Amino acid sequence: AVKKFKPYTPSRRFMTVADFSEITKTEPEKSLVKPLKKTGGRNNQGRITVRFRGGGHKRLYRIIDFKRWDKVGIPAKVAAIEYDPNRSARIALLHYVDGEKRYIIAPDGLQVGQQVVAGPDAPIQVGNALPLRFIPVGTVVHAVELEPKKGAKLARAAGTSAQIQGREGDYVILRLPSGELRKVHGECYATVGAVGNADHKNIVLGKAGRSRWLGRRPHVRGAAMNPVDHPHGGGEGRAPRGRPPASPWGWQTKGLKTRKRRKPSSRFIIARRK
Amino acid sequence: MKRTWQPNRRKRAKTHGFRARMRTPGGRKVLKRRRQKGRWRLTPAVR
RNA sequence: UGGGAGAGGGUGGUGGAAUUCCCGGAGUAGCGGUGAAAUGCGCAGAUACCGGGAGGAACGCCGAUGGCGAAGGCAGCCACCUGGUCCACCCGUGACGCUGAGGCGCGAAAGCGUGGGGAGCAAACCGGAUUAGAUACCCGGGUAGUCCACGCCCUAAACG
RNA sequence: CCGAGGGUAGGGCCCGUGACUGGGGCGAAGUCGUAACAAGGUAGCUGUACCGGAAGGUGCGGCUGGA
RNA sequence: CGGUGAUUGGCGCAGCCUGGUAGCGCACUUCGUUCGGGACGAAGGGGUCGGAGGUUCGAAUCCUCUAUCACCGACCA
RNA sequence: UGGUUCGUGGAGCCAUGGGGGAAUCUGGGCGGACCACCGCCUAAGGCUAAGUACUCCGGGUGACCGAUAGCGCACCAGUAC
RNA sequence: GAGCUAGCCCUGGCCAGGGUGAAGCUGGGGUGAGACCCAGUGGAGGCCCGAACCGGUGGGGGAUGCAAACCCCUCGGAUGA
RNA sequence: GAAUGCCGGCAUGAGUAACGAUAAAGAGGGUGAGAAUCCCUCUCGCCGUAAGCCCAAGGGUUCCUACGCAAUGGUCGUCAGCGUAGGGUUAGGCGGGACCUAAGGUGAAGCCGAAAGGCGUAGCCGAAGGGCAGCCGGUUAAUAUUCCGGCCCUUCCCGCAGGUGCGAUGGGGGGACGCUCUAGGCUAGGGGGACCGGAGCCAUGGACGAGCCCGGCCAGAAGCGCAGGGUGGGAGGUAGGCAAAUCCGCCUCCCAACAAGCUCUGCGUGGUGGGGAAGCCCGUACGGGUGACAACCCCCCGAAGCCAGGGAGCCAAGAAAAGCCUCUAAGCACAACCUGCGGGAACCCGUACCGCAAACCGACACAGGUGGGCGGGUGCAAGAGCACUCAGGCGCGCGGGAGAACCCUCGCCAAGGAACUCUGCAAGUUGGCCCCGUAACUUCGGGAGAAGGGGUGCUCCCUGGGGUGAUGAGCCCCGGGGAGCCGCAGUGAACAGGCUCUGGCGACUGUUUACCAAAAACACAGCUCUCUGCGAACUCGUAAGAGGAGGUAUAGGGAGCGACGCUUGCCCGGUGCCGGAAGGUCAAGGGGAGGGGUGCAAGCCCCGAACCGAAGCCCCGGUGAACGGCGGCCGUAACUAUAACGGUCCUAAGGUAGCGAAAUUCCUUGUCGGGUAAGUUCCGACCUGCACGAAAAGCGUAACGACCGGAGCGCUGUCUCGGCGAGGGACCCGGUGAAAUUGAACUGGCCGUGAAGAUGCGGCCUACCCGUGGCAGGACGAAAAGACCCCGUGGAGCUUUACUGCAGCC
RNA sequence: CGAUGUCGGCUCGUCGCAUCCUGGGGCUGAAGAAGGUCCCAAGGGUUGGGCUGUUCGCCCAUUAAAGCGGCACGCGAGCUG
Ligand SMILES: [Mg+2]
Ligand SMILES: [Mg+2]
Ligand SMILES: [Mg+2]
Ligand SMILES: [Mg+2]
Ligand SMILES: [Mg+2]
Ligand SMILES: [Mg+2]
Ligand SMILES: [Mg+2]
Ligand SMILES: [Mg+2]
Ligand SMILES: [Mg+2]
Ligand SMILES: [Mg+2]
Ligand SMILES: [Mg+2]
Ligand SMILES: [Mg+2]
Ligand SMILES: [Mg+2]
Ligand SMILES: [Mg+2]
Ligand SMILES: [Mg+2]
Ligand SMILES: [Mg+2]
Ligand SMILES: [Mg+2]
Ligand SMILES: [Mg+2]
Ligand SMILES: [Mg+2]
Ligand SMILES: [Mg+2]
Ligand SMILES: [Mg+2]
Ligand SMILES: [Mg+2]
Ligand SMILES: [Mg+2]
Ligand SMILES: [Mg+2]
Ligand SMILES: [Mg+2]
Ligand SMILES: [Mg+2]
Ligand SMILES: [Mg+2]
Ligand SMILES: [Mg+2]
Ligand SMILES: [Mg+2]
Ligand SMILES: [Mg+2]
Ligand SMILES: [Mg+2]
Ligand SMILES: [Mg+2]
Ligand SMILES: [Mg+2]
Ligand SMILES: [Mg+2]
Ligand SMILES: [Mg+2]
Ligand SMILES: [Mg+2]
Ligand SMILES: [Mg+2]
Ligand SMILES: [Mg+2]
Ligand SMILES: [Mg+2]
Ligand SMILES: [Mg+2]
Ligand SMILES: [Mg+2]
Ligand SMILES: [Mg+2]
Ligand SMILES: [Mg+2]
Ligand SMILES: [Mg+2]
Ligand SMILES: [Mg+2]
Ligand SMILES: [Mg+2]
Ligand SMILES: [Mg+2]
Ligand SMILES: [Mg+2]
Ligand SMILES: [Mg+2]
Ligand SMILES: [Mg+2]
Ligand SMILES: [Mg+2]
Ligand SMILES: [Mg+2]
Ligand SMILES: [Mg+2]
Ligand SMILES: [Mg+2]
Ligand SMILES: [Mg+2]
Ligand SMILES: [Mg+2]
Ligand SMILES: [Mg+2]
Ligand SMILES: [Mg+2]
Ligand SMILES: [Mg+2]
Ligand SMILES: [Mg+2]
Ligand SMILES: [Mg+2]
Ligand SMILES: [Mg+2]
Ligand SMILES: [Mg+2]
Ligand SMILES: [Mg+2]
Ligand SMILES: [Mg+2]
Ligand SMILES: [Mg+2]
Ligand SMILES: [Mg+2]
Ligand SMILES: [Mg+2]
Ligand SMILES: [Mg+2]
Ligand SMILES: [Mg+2]
Ligand SMILES: [Mg+2]
Ligand SMILES: [Mg+2]
Ligand SMILES: [Mg+2]
Ligand SMILES: [Mg+2]
Ligand SMILES: [Mg+2]
Ligand SMILES: [Mg+2]
Ligand SMILES: [Mg+2]
Ligand SMILES: [Mg+2]
Ligand SMILES: [Mg+2]
Ligand SMILES: [Mg+2]
Ligand SMILES: [Mg+2]
Ligand SMILES: [Mg+2]
Ligand SMILES: [Mg+2]
Ligand SMILES: [Mg+2]
Ligand SMILES: [Mg+2]
Ligand SMILES: [Mg+2]
Ligand SMILES: [Mg+2]
Ligand SMILES: [Mg+2]
Ligand SMILES: [Mg+2]
Ligand SMILES: [Mg+2]
Ligand SMILES: [Mg+2]
Ligand SMILES: [Mg+2]
Ligand SMILES: [Mg+2]
Ligand SMILES: [Mg+2]
Ligand SMILES: [Mg+2]
Ligand SMILES: [Mg+2]
Ligand SMILES: [Mg+2]
Ligand SMILES: [Mg+2]
Ligand SMILES: [Mg+2]
Ligand SMILES: [Mg+2]
Ligand SMILES: [Mg+2]
Ligand SMILES: [Mg+2]
Ligand SMILES: [Mg+2]
Ligand SMILES: [Mg+2]
Ligand SMILES: [Mg+2]
Ligand SMILES: [Mg+2]
Ligand SMILES: [Mg+2]
Ligand SMILES: [Mg+2]
Ligand SMILES: [Mg+2]
Ligand SMILES: [Mg+2]
Ligand SMILES: [Mg+2]
Ligand SMILES: [Mg+2]
Ligand SMILES: [Mg+2]
Ligand SMILES: [Mg+2]
Ligand SMILES: [Mg+2]
Ligand SMILES: [Mg+2]
Ligand SMILES: [Mg+2]
Ligand SMILES: [Mg+2]
Ligand SMILES: [Mg+2]
Ligand SMILES: [Mg+2]
Ligand SMILES: [Mg+2]
Ligand SMILES: [Mg+2]
Ligand SMILES: [Mg+2]
Ligand SMILES: [Mg+2]
Ligand SMILES: [Mg+2]
Ligand SMILES: [Mg+2]
Ligand SMILES: [Mg+2]
Ligand SMILES: [Mg+2]
Ligand SMILES: [Mg+2]
Ligand SMILES: [Mg+2]
Ligand SMILES: [Mg+2]
Ligand SMILES: [Mg+2]
Ligand SMILES: [Mg+2]
Ligand SMILES: [Mg+2]
Ligand SMILES: [Mg+2]
Ligand SMILES: [Mg+2]
Ligand SMILES: [Mg+2]
Ligand SMILES: [Mg+2]
Ligand SMILES: [Mg+2]
Ligand SMILES: [Mg+2]
Ligand SMILES: [Mg+2]
Ligand SMILES: [Mg+2]
Ligand SMILES: [Mg+2]
Ligand SMILES: [Mg+2]
Ligand SMILES: [Mg+2]
Ligand SMILES: [Mg+2]
Ligand SMILES: [Mg+2]
Ligand SMILES: [Mg+2]
Ligand SMILES: [Mg+2]
Ligand SMILES: [Mg+2]
Ligand SMILES: [Mg+2]
Ligand SMILES: [Mg+2]
Ligand SMILES: [Mg+2]
Ligand SMILES: [Mg+2]
Ligand SMILES: [Mg+2]
Ligand SMILES: [Mg+2]
Ligand SMILES: [Mg+2]
Ligand SMILES: [Mg+2]
Ligand SMILES: [Mg+2]
Ligand SMILES: [Mg+2]
Ligand SMILES: [Mg+2]
Ligand SMILES: [Mg+2]
Ligand SMILES: [Mg+2]
Ligand SMILES: [Mg+2]
Ligand SMILES: [Mg+2]
Ligand SMILES: [Mg+2]
Ligand SMILES: [Mg+2]
Ligand SMILES: [Mg+2]
Ligand SMILES: [Mg+2]
Ligand SMILES: [Mg+2]
Ligand SMILES: [Mg+2]
Ligand SMILES: [Mg+2]
Ligand SMILES: [Mg+2]
Ligand SMILES: [Mg+2]
Ligand SMILES: [Mg+2]
Ligand SMILES: [Mg+2]
Ligand SMILES: [Mg+2]
Ligand SMILES: [Mg+2]
Ligand SMILES: [Mg+2]
Ligand SMILES: [Mg+2]
Ligand SMILES: [Mg+2]
Ligand SMILES: [Mg+2]
Ligand SMILES: [Mg+2]
Ligand SMILES: [Mg+2]
Ligand SMILES: [Mg+2]
Ligand SMILES: [Mg+2]
Ligand SMILES: [Mg+2]
Ligand SMILES: [Mg+2]
Ligand SMILES: [Mg+2]
Ligand SMILES: [Mg+2]
Ligand SMILES: [Mg+2]
Ligand SMILES: [Mg+2]
Ligand SMILES: [Mg+2]
Ligand SMILES: [Mg+2]
Ligand SMILES: [Mg+2]
Ligand SMILES: [Mg+2]
Ligand SMILES: [Mg+2]
Ligand SMILES: [Mg+2]
Repeated sequence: AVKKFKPYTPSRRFMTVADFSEITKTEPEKSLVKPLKKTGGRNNQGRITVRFRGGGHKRLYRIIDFKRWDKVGIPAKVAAIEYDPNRSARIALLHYVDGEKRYIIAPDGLQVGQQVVAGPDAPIQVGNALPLRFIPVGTVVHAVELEPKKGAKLARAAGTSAQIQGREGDYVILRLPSGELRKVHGECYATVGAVGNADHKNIVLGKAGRSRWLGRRPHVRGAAMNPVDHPHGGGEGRAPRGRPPASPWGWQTKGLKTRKRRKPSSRFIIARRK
Repeated sequence: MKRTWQPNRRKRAKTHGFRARMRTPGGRKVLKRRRQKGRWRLTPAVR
């Protein structure tokens, strides 16, 4: 539904801004923010650990219920659907009959004024939380825990979904949005529906500075470097890379797998991504 | 044009002062070298 | 007003056979393929058989000189939404009609843009045989594409 | 004031011409191949897309101007 | 001007370091097929091994030196 | 692996990081791989003056210096700068 | 040693004056409904001209300099990375 | 006696260059031993979005005053930011602390590390942010929102008086927030006045005039008045706000839906308090009195400031805690809290002076650099621009003459207009506003200020809109029409684009080598490959821990290409990477056949073959937007020429599309065509591509460019080809007065010679001694122990299939 | 090599002559005019442009002629770059 521009300057001919038609509420709930301490890439040593991060706009952290068994049995009314700047996705404000307000992350086609409930009891319609052992097979789902009682850690970016493909033992088999097949325990909660704002893929930033507003600094190719700094750098000309292509720290970057082989999670993974 | 010394009493005392030596084990030895030489000022003099 | 048929169109959903792939069992020295062969696959355990799983596309018998649509075209099943149409009753309007330069909408397949999907098939490409030579016909692989949503493209032996 | 006309500047149309280039036609009886007419030795034609010295080949769908 | 390689049937090439032999493909040619020609099929010929010298019993083949042949380099001002 | 003169050497001995893992005098370590004989010590707890090193400090002396020397400073010097 | 400089974090401030006139609205036209077309309104932009401010393009001067990077003319950006 | 030796001293250049912005000086009178330089007066010039005021940082006695000039001052000095001495900085309300938290720092708990130390929740520190109670005048030589005067507020603590369950560092609300554009009403500020108050003035031809000139304000409680900001009120139910709540949050019927009502600001008015020019008289340098019993009135423009937490739009979605209100908890309810009154208590530090500069950072009284606020008036369309100029501050701490060359910075020029040159380098042309009009091309926005033109001043007449005003005058902002006037010229000065055609590269704004390169390099949106299932991969770190991320495949990391359009062909033999429970090989370890050393023997101790032994390598496949690569020789067609075609050798395969004398072409100024009188460059083609070619991307592309090339128009001192003029130097006089350099010097030319480029040697020639202004041919001139070359078993930085190790990973 | 700044252009010249022109001459297959060749002769003169960084060279339009060289391939304490 995404919003396009006339070319009245350069870099509005390709600029693209998302549709904010699902958004009802244009300032966040004051009791559910806390300030986001920017890092700039820098760790507790003060050193850059992630290059080319820094800059850009200020942000208050919308604190989100990812662990949704606090409130089993207790339904909730969708007040409002909001911007989160910390996220690809949109967020849903839930007024509870219990009186508390929370942010869940908003699934697609949730609308406003909807009764929505966690639990095992917990009917299978969109927004609701269940353990995976009670959700029917073939249903798409999101906000999935990986181990139980540990917090929603899977399938929560915009437009994403996982999908139940089977049950086997106490574990169910999930189709992850990478394409991975994966044994996830049955008591892991998961929140049914795809996530949406699925037009997030089709945003075109248009100009350089729109990357700076997200805090994305310029990225330097190592071919534009000197060989102190990079394996690729140097060479009195342009150079075809010398060598099999490579990080600043030496390891190759076309093809080299670096999953730890002896990781015990690999006993739970059936099929690597596609 | 802009030169190197652009002074500040907050910067001078919090960097070079007495209490900022006596955190680090290096700067405790600075005062040891400066007791032993005979320094009239162990630390840089700030108002 | 009351009836009737139909693959007429759009949306959502669903069922089975079969191909491919994966897993497990069992099982051997060959399988594919051709006009004949070869490339190829195969004791690193293939073809063939049983059981389990995933995914995509097309829906056999019904079924044809059948039906529907203005044309392109339309085929498993279910519901919803919807168009055209045929008969009867002779009730109402009462000449309201026919055609139609422009315009406007529809328009197989191939193709293009964006995102998804990708089982089988297969332009380009790669082998192997034929041949004087093969950029082809035959064989073995194989990418776009064929599928979906949206927007373009506007063509034909779009033929009765 | 208007004013034939001259001048400046910029556009529109047409004609001749132009290194080189593309296809067209006609030529001596040249070279290469055999595409089509007979089931033309892979039925032909067709819109499209791709490929090949070349006619043309193949994919998709269509047609009976073949069975 | 330096270096290291090649010259072999009409044509494009193998044959050597393991010193004696000279072969393949196309071509040419006699025959056979078709009405004629091409493809096919059967049979055949085809060489100063660029030339000069020695190492030995013996050189296309080993070593010198010439003449063409591509080919690399000719750098720092 | 370190120490020893010992650099893997015939490498003992003395400490050890890792693995195995005893005994109490008929017990155990050592005498330069090892074995036999013959000998010497009694590990896995600790303390212990003197004799030894140095000179911020006081004193004595000099084939030491005498203001470019002697401490960087004879002088308000780790100062001015 | 980050009181210069490079990057980032927290908290504040500055950018005279003019132009261009996007989207979106309102009314009219249009259609079965639209798409769409006119005005008017509106005030977008790593938009334009150009002081502060940030730079340092070309030339001249300066060269034991006013200055261990300067001065004059000219010039780039100037709501944004 | 030498070490470009060390230290100190003194010379040479040399009375030389320079005396620090070309904003500018002259006179009269004082003081004085001594005046261009100090004081006073007059005249002149300069700044005036500053070169004028107020803060902050920094500096730390520089402030004021009296007495002084040895040294500092680029001259002088009686002066000073200098020497001696004395004085000067006054706060409950300004700033900071007995208030709060931010990044960050520290850090009991707790984790880690050979030691030192490294993390780290709460808490604490941490401020130009939040919070908080003072405005205006007058005095000092030097301080004031600080002292005095007037008016007005805040905390505490103790008392009475009246109300309520009081009550926490705990719960809740609030504080509380972005960018851009803005409405209404105010204020600061400014313009005008026939009105008011004023010492005075009619000059030189005219004017006693609604004449000229100066000034017509400030603060100020309550209560009014005007704008505006915040908020709903009752009833129940309640399982959430980590105990409890009447609070908050969530439901459910009722009343307004409004600012009606409550508060809270801002602004006018306000008891009253103060100020009050120009001119004249003066006694100081700085000020005082009168003018004045001062007036203290009316219109107009009007903010970026105030009401403020206003409104609307947009995406990039925009601090925390305390103060404040409310709610309860223990405890307490003879308390405690709230309101009013009264009395009392209110601590520590800073305050002066400079502050775009002679007091700060630059060794200097240095043309450099330095954050925030006010920054008046007129005219130019506007403006913080430009010119002049109030207030205010200055003439920049050497002068006087002269009128050479030469230099710098300006002004003008006959005829020519690029002939100059590497290049129109530089300078010139153009230049603002209003109005006609505007091409190829295009991504439909642009190109566009395209280009090229016309107008611009003043007077008079008629006339249409607005804002404030009551629909009206006046005051202000915009227009139209007609007639005329003057000059060479009307944005009459200053500020203010030269244009066009075409090609290369990069899409574009942007970034970069501070201090020789701003670019075609970097970055960029965008495309692709690859890794990563979360205690993720990757990164720093021994570790703990942290970034990633309080993110989750539409996300994060690495790499390449770098908008967009059409595209990205063939080779997987070698390298890399990915996938293969076979086999070959492979260490410790297992295993012990067999043999050995000693013992009288039980024994003790050594080697040691089969065989079982991982990763890796070998091996088997895949993989190009992974490393990379993409042929050679013969013959053939109705003239030659060429080769669509064929033969053969080789490869892993033999460069397809599209470009091509190119940022790529050696031969080469290839050969044609265009431009030109003439074109090694440019443009368009041909292809014989030494040595293009597809993501180290290929070919194009509108727009953009302080990038690079070619051409033309306009215009010019660039040139033919120079000339004149102006000012700051150069020259002379007075004051102060360096420098690199220097073996010593009594330092000519030619021809020779000499270590081969002679003032110094030989022969000859020439030449009295010493200076000044100039020019650079020599002194192999100066400066830097060549920076190009080589040497040294010199050193660093980088690379790899060099060697050997380490981290890291398996 | 404890430094002798390099190509080309500008400005300024100066010298040699083995002379481009002008001057004087001998031979000519010199009729005349104009040439050719050689000798004597430097006194003076030896243009402006297009291309290229160019020296050189090729063109354009002229000329009486469009001379060759040396001077650190003269000349950067004279300039450019
Ligand atoms: Mg909060
Ligand atoms: Mg920290
Ligand atoms: Mg730290
Ligand atoms: Mg980059
Ligand atoms: Mg580089
Ligand atoms: Mg580095
Ligand atoms: Mg580094
Ligand atoms: Mg490297
Ligand atoms: Mg290169
Ligand atoms: Mg290479
Ligand atoms: Mg490289
Ligand atoms: Mg600081
Ligand atoms: Mg009827
Ligand atoms: Mg009728
Ligand atoms: Mg179609
Ligand atoms: Mg299709
Ligand atoms: Mg498609
Ligand atoms: Mg995409
Ligand atoms: Mg197939
Ligand atoms: Mg096939
Ligand atoms: Mg038909
Ligand atoms: Mg005319
Ligand atoms: Mg045929
Ligand atoms: Mg056929
Ligand atoms: Mg084909
Ligand atoms: Mg077909
Ligand atoms: Mg060199
Ligand atoms: Mg070299
Ligand atoms: Mg040792
Ligand atoms: Mg040892
Ligand atoms: Mg050794
Ligand atoms: Mg041990
Ligand atoms: Mg032992
Ligand atoms: Mg022993
Ligand atoms: Mg012994
Ligand atoms: Mg012993
Ligand atoms: Mg003991
Ligand atoms: Mg001494
Ligand atoms: Mg002495
Ligand atoms: Mg000394
Ligand atoms: Mg800093
Ligand atoms: Mg900094
Ligand atoms: Mg503007
Ligand atoms: Mg509009
Ligand atoms: Mg705007
Ligand atoms: Mg802009
Ligand atoms: Mg600008
Ligand atoms: Mg300002
Ligand atoms: Mg600056
Ligand atoms: Mg810069
Ligand atoms: Mg400059
Ligand atoms: Mg500009
Ligand atoms: Mg610009
Ligand atoms: Mg000496
Ligand atoms: Mg000596
Ligand atoms: Mg002297
Ligand atoms: Mg002199
Ligand atoms: Mg002089
Ligand atoms: Mg002088
Ligand atoms: Mg001066
Ligand atoms: Mg002035
Ligand atoms: Mg201070
Ligand atoms: Mg100071
Ligand atoms: Mg003093
Ligand atoms: Mg003073
Ligand atoms: Mg005095
Ligand atoms: Mg003095
Ligand atoms: Mg003096
Ligand atoms: Mg005196
Ligand atoms: Mg004093
Ligand atoms: Mg205060
Ligand atoms: Mg405190
Ligand atoms: Mg106290
Ligand atoms: Mg605190
Ligand atoms: Mg710490
Ligand atoms: Mg902390
Ligand atoms: Mg504060
Ligand atoms: Mg504050
Ligand atoms: Mg005052
Ligand atoms: Mg004062
Ligand atoms: Mg004060
Ligand atoms: Mg209470
Ligand atoms: Mg609170
Ligand atoms: Mg006023
Ligand atoms: Mg007034
Ligand atoms: Mg007035
Ligand atoms: Mg009056
Ligand atoms: Mg008179
Ligand atoms: Mg006022
Ligand atoms: Mg008042
Ligand atoms: Mg509670
Ligand atoms: Mg209201
Ligand atoms: Mg009041
Ligand atoms: Mg007065
Ligand atoms: Mg607001
Ligand atoms: Mg606190
Ligand atoms: Mg106290
Ligand atoms: Mg003060
Ligand atoms: Mg200032
Ligand atoms: Mg300095
Ligand atoms: Mg001065
Ligand atoms: Mg000073
Ligand atoms: Mg200064
Ligand atoms: Mg100073
Ligand atoms: Mg400034
Ligand atoms: Mg103003
Ligand atoms: Mg002004
Ligand atoms: Mg004005
Ligand atoms: Mg005027
Ligand atoms: Mg203006
Ligand atoms: Mg202002
Ligand atoms: Mg100005
Ligand atoms: Mg004045
Ligand atoms: Mg004149
Ligand atoms: Mg002239
Ligand atoms: Mg003239
Ligand atoms: Mg002209
Ligand atoms: Mg010239
Ligand atoms: Mg020229
Ligand atoms: Mg040129
Ligand atoms: Mg040029
Ligand atoms: Mg210029
Ligand atoms: Mg002009
Ligand atoms: Mg045109
Ligand atoms: Mg153009
Ligand atoms: Mg336009
Ligand atoms: Mg114009
Ligand atoms: Mg143009
Ligand atoms: Mg006039
Ligand atoms: Mg008003
Ligand atoms: Mg102008
Ligand atoms: Mg161009
Ligand atoms: Mg070019
Ligand atoms: Mg660019
Ligand atoms: Mg730029
Ligand atoms: Mg630079
Ligand atoms: Mg530098
Ligand atoms: Mg630039
Ligand atoms: Mg530069
Ligand atoms: Mg792209
Ligand atoms: Mg590590
Ligand atoms: Mg985090
Ligand atoms: Mg990624
Ligand atoms: Mg990435
Ligand atoms: Mg690149
Ligand atoms: Mg190919
Ligand atoms: Mg390969
Ligand atoms: Mg490979
Ligand atoms: Mg392979
Ligand atoms: Mg492997
Ligand atoms: Mg192995
Ligand atoms: Mg072993
Ligand atoms: Mg063993
Ligand atoms: Mg063993
Ligand atoms: Mg290998
Ligand atoms: Mg050319
Ligand atoms: Mg030509
Ligand atoms: Mg030409
Ligand atoms: Mg060309
Ligand atoms: Mg070419
Ligand atoms: Mg090339
Ligand atoms: Mg290339
Ligand atoms: Mg490729
Ligand atoms: Mg490539
Ligand atoms: Mg490129
Ligand atoms: Mg190109
Ligand atoms: Mg295009
Ligand atoms: Mg272009
Ligand atoms: Mg391009
Ligand atoms: Mg540029
Ligand atoms: Mg001139
Ligand atoms: Mg002159
Ligand atoms: Mg003059
Ligand atoms: Mg003098
Ligand atoms: Mg003499
Ligand atoms: Mg000589
Ligand atoms: Mg002599
Ligand atoms: Mg002599
Ligand atoms: Mg002289
Ligand atoms: Mg000289
Ligand atoms: Mg040297
Ligand atoms: Mg060596
Ligand atoms: Mg070495
Ligand atoms: Mg040398
Ligand atoms: Mg020398
Ligand atoms: Mg020298
Ligand atoms: Mg002669
Ligand atoms: Mg003659
Ligand atoms: Mg003659
Ligand atoms: Mg004659
Ligand atoms: Mg002569
Ligand atoms: Mg030359
Ligand atoms: Mg000469
Ligand atoms: Mg020379
Ligand atoms: Mg030169
Ligand atoms: Mg010279
Ligand atoms: Mg010289
Ligand atoms: Mg240059």
